[PDB]
Amino acid sequence: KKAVWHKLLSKQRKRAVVACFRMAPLYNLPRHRAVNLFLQGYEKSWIETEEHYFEDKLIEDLAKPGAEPPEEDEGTKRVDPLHQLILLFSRTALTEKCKLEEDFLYMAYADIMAKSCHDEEVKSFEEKEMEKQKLLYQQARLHDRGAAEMVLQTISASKGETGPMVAATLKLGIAILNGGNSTVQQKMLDYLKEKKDVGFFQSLAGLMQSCSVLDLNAFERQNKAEGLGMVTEEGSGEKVLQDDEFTCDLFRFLQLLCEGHNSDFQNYLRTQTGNNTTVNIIISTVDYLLRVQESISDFYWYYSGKDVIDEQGQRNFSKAIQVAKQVFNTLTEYIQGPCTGNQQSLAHSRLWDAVVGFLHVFAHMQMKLSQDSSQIELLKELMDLQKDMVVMLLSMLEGNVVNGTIGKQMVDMLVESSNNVEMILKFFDMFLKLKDLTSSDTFKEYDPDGKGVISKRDFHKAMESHKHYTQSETEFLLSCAETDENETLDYEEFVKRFHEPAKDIGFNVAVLLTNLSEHMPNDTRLQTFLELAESVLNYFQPFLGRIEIMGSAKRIERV
Amino acid sequence: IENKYMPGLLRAGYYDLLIDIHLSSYATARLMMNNEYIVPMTEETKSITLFPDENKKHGLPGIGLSTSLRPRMQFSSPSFVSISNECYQYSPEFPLD
Amino acid sequence: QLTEEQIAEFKEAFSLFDKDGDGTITTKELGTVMRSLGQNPTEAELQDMINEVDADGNGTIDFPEFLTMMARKMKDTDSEEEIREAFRVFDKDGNGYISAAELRHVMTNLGEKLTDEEVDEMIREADIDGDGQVNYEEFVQMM
Amino acid sequence: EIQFLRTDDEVVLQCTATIHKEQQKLCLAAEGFGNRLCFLESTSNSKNVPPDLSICTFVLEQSLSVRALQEMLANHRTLLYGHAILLRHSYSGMYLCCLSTSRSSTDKLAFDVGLQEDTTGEACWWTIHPASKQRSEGEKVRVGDDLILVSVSSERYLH
Amino acid sequence: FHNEDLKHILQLIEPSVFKEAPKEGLLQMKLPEPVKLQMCLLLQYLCDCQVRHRIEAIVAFSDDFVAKLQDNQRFRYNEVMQALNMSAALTARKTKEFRSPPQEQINMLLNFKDDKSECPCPEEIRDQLLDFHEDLMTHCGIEKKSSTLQQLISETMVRWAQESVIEDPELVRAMFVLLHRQYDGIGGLVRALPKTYTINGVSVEDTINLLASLGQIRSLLSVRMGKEEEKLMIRGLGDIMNNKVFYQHPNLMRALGMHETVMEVMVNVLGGGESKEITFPKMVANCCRFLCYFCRISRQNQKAMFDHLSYLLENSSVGLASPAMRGSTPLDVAAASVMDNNELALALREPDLEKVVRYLAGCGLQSCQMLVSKGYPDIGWNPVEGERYLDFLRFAVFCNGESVEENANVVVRLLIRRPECFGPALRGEGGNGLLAAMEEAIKIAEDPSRDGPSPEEDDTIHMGNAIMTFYSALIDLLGRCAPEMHLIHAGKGEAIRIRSILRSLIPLGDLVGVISIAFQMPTIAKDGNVVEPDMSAGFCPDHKAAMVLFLDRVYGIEVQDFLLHLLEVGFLPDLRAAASLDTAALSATDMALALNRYLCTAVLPLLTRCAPLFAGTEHHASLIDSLLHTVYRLSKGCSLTKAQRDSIEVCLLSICGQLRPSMMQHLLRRLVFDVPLLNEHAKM
Ligand SMILES: [Ca+2]
Ligand SMILES: [Ca+2]
Ligand SMILES: [Ca+2]
Ligand SMILES: [Ca+2]
Repeated sequence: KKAVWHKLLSKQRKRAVVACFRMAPLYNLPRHRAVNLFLQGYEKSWIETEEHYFEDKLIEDLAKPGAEPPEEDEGTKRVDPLHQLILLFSRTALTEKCKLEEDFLYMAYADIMAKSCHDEEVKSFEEKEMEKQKLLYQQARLHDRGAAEMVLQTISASKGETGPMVAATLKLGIAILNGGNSTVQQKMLDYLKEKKDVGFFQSLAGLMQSCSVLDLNAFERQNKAEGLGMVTEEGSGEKVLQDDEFTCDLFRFLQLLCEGHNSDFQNYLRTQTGNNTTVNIIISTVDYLLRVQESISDFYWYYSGKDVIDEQGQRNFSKAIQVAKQVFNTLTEYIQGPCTGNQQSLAHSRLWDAVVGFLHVFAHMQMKLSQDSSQIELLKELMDLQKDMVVMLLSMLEGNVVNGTIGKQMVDMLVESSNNVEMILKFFDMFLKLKDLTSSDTFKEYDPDGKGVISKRDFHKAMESHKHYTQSETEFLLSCAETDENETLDYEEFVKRFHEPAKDIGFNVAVLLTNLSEHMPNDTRLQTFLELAESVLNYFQPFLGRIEIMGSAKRIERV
Repeated sequence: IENKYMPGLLRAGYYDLLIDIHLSSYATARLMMNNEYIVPMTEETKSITLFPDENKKHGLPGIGLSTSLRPRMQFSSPSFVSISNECYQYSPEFPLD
Repeated sequence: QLTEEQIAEFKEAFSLFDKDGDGTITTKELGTVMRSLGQNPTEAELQDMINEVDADGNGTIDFPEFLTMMARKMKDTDSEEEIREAFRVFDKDGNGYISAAELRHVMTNLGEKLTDEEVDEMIREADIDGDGQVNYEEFVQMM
Repeated sequence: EIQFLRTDDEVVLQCTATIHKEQQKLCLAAEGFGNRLCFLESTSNSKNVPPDLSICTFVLEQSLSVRALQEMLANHRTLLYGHAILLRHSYSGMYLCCLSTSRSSTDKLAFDVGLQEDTTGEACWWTIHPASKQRSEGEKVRVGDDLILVSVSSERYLH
Repeated sequence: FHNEDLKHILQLIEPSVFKEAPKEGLLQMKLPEPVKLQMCLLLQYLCDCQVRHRIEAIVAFSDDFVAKLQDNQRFRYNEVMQALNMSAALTARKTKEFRSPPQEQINMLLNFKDDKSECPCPEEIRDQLLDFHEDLMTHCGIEKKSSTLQQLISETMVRWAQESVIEDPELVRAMFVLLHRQYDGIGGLVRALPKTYTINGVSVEDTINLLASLGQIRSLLSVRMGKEEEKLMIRGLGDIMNNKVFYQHPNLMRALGMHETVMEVMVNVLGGGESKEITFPKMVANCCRFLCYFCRISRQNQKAMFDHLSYLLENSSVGLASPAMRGSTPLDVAAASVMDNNELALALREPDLEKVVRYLAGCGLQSCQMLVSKGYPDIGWNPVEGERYLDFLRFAVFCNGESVEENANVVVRLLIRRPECFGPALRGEGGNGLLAAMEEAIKIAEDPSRDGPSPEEDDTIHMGNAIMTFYSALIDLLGRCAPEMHLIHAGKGEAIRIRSILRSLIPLGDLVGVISIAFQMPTIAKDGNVVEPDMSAGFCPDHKAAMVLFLDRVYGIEVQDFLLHLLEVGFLPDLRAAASLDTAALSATDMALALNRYLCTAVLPLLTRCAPLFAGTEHHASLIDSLLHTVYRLSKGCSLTKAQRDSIEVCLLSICGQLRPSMMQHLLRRLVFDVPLLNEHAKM
């Protein structure tokens, strides 16, 4: 009786005792401990977060010629302080050492110079032109003094070891190469050719090999820690995808090196004629892409069973998506401007494996994520990755000939990945007929009002009466529709979110398929696949336009 | 150190010898401790302020009240008639003033 | 300084966490209570908890150490306030007197599986006054 | 130009021996009826003794991934290194597996290898691993390669 | 230089900037490059002095600011606690602030910047911080002559650089570093604050002594290792250990970077002469002991020490074979850095385990070179080093009572990939078995020639005991690597697989036989003096404790027949021997203490958790009756500790509770004349 009553008062008392253990107010701590904690907290919260902008002024002052002709020169114009600093940094790199020693002076001044370069709603064309000219001036202020040679010498001396020095050098190179700076590209290419430097490409290949990817074991250990209750001491859970910024910077540097269809440097990357040893950067990029797609497929297979993707895995997927997107952009820039050598190198590479893996991942994640509403941003990132992959595939076929090897290899890849592309194409057709359905008069008679926010039951009856959609399509669209308890859904946002990504990616796929079909006329494996893709081609037929021109290869090309 | 007619090489050598035999040990000891700031919690520490007076004018570097812990300054008299070996610890004394 | 009855109240509370009865609350022994209340404590946290209270450093809280931290908490009158708070939330009827009718709801609330007819039979001795309905006065004597 | 091992293809597991300083080439064999154990048929001396491949031929049914196999157990394709495969004895229709009972062939740790009727379970599945350093996980397995099979159930190499 | 001398000499450097509140100072005199380098050094020192003043002012402000903040939090706590109840304090995100860790609390309090206003501190307290932070920016210059050292340096460096082309890379570097410091005033504080610590006035002398010892140790880096340098190392490390600041302030100890210095003095001595073996072994021993104690001081110390887990693994084989250096080796340092810390155990990676597995395989394949040099009989494998390599994995895979699955699964896979790590008994071909290997170890320990080198006393490794310890450590590691019971019950396929592999590796019969092997008992001699068999040679109770742990965690006792057979063969003899060693003379023997520890730590808890299996034991009456009487007699012991007595009480109260009434008549007959004594032993 009373003991049972005590048991009732025990659960009340159990919380009180554990609460009095747990509750540890700051005022109980001695003065010195609290003072030390305040010093640390003040540092992190205020001093580190305090920001000031001085790089542009500092670089301008260092670049001002300090009245040398007024000074007692009696000879050649003395180099400006910025020129001397860049020369010091270049000589330190050219000095032979076993390892690239970490230098805080370089790691700070490279950042200062990169910020001085970049210095970064609707605006006038005059405003954009002035921004372009000012960026050109700021980049000239450094590559006139020899920063282009320095950013190559440091990479060569790196010997393929990833580190903060290489991370700063890559950012400086990107800053001086932004906008496809032709003068800087020419300076780098001329320097490399005249020095016959093999260490640059050797270090590039080493850095590519050292670049990291997704880690199932690390992610599972982190998730077990979180489940047990451990707090992430590391800032962003960077054990998975160790360096996301470094890989993106490394591939952005190479893409900027080839911007503007710089055929000379594109060919020089594939083969270094003068150098004794040649390294195929174009193939190394494909190898890294093949590893990245394996990592992405690994997370797909991990999260397929899970009902919902948690926020940690969602951000890891995001980071992997930007890495893969940058790699596809770099490959596209390699092969664009009908670079026949690069096209053949990719055609004989392992790129098809990466493409067929991404096709499966894309076909399944489209179905999985569309049902949920919390993964809209992830779905958009995936759509953008799909679009970039299809753009690279289109550049793969640029300058094609009838019955070429590249076209046959694409046809073989498509036959291998037939099922996934079939799913992708049904998805696109399903979300492309939605615009016609919502623009039909039957939708207007179901919702005569101008607000248009129709009930879910009314939408289901409308889609049943439209009878263009089967029962499976109707239930899939119901699952992909997320409405409140009032059943009222915003068809505007629904159709736009599921239409414009479909509208542009499907157009890219239709263009790729038309190109393949026309350049490989008699291929039964291709005609069956076209029959499978009939609906999308019919939808995009009015929009697709084709012409014939006499291309740079002295042959008739179709655009 | 004083002589104005001494050869430059011998002058530099004697300057280096004076620094090494008497000063280098403690100079290195303080250089090794500069980048650490262990300041006790005392009234002198509380009295310290950023600016010497009301107007925000920087004071002369160095002068002021510094309460941060510093290595202690040890010297021993170099006498060769004493037979004690405790003099070997620490650097020989010199007329610092 | 602490009342001898409050010592006895801290006796029973101390033994509440000390199931094995050895007078020492280990980290795992404390951890079982926290998990029973729904909270998932890390092992490192549990050590930090006990270390702050363990003046001896043996890693297990003793009663004299438990009293010192009891004094550190200003639980001067919170004990009967919780008892009074328990009485009102127990009296879901709100009449100020808890009836055997509500006793069937509260047995499910805690999760106890004691049978209802016995609960009425115990409530005939729990009610020494006998009211057939427990007030605050009959609540405190039960506690 | 070079072909790859593919599902629904008949294959024979081939191993070499160095007994008394000569290379003897032996295939894995198993008789469906009667003895479920697996023995070795010598195909090196094909000139004097005809090999009996009718009980050495095996069929590659599935090449599911390791993760797909976890999920499947919890509930034409090209073979890739690091995938779980199912091998069916062509003559008997029973699958190669670790019997989990040992005849004590001088090794207590070793397990017998035989044929099993049921497809369910873990003993039937084997994981292909790259013996050569050139090959890597995820790479297509060529028609001619050296392979090291690993039993999923016991993590014991086909030895 | 103090006061007026500094004033005069700064006026000599620059009359204009440093005038007290025409003439050209040392700066504007067209100086040679070596002189310019030294002026750069002087200007660096002036900036360092400014940074020190700027840090001391911040610490001065922190005192009263933190005092006001603490008073405010006391008041806010009182106000919140008035309305709420003690039980509801677990709830109430209201009181979540007070339940947060102090670092989180103070980070939450210091959120005044911007206008998110989620911080609970009032505006009047906010004002002092918002004024100090702008005064600090003004003093940093981050808010017409130069009139300041910062602007003076910024002008002078640029003027020199544009005046002449400097041919000295050192001068160029110094000038540009100084310019970057002038333009990055925030970075000076960002570097200084993490190295800033505050101490009370009472501990000033102790802090000064600790700093002097640290200074000696640090300055001794520049000199090469030698006898006197080793003496000074050891003396300074002893002083640092004895000082109480080393305990009370681990954060200051990390900020000073002592562990890095101790490793560097260890790195140099270990790397110097790798081919010619480690010199100054007590040096490495002292360094490793200091590093282990540093790990044990605090958890953050342990995390900092964990970052050098790699190097310690290549240097793990420094002094493994040498006796009396237990706990003073780099492997011991690694074990201390990874010991009982789940965060670090999960962060531990596969290659680190692979390195240890490779070392253990090498030790199992190859003999011990210096042991066979000293003349110990040659055997194919190295138990002495194998045991330590196994102990490290035991600490790696098992943490705080239950096993780390991720680490255990990797360790088991590596061990089965390299089967030679198990030892000659368990290689698989011609393996006599664990039980036969342990009787062979008994025979070796009994024979003088095989046990000893047969060509100080602690240096004599008893080979039989080494073999027993190796096998016990291996069995302990595998049992700890066994999966937990909840995963097995849930049906985790990986856990089932691991528990099957371990079962295949170790048969149950061998474990039962090893448990059935009996000890040797101390005996009273003719004169009455007790002769006690040596601990270091022969069969120890810990060896059977490892087997019991393996049997409980892998095979499990779920059948009454198995439980009764095991009680018949292995447990009852040991219990009755302990009950016979209860004489006042034999109680203090090492045999008796070890046996009591073994029983009350391994056997009795197992029989307590297997209590329900004792329900239907009518046919086995004599066995259970003997168990009850023996346990009661053991409880009547004197040398037993409080925990041991409590464990015996729990086991007896469980077994008696499960037994039927007819079983305990004989125990009741013993109790009816012991309970009436009403002594201390009558409570149970
Ligand atoms: Ca206890
Ligand atoms: Ca205690
Ligand atoms: Ca009521
Ligand atoms: Ca009543």
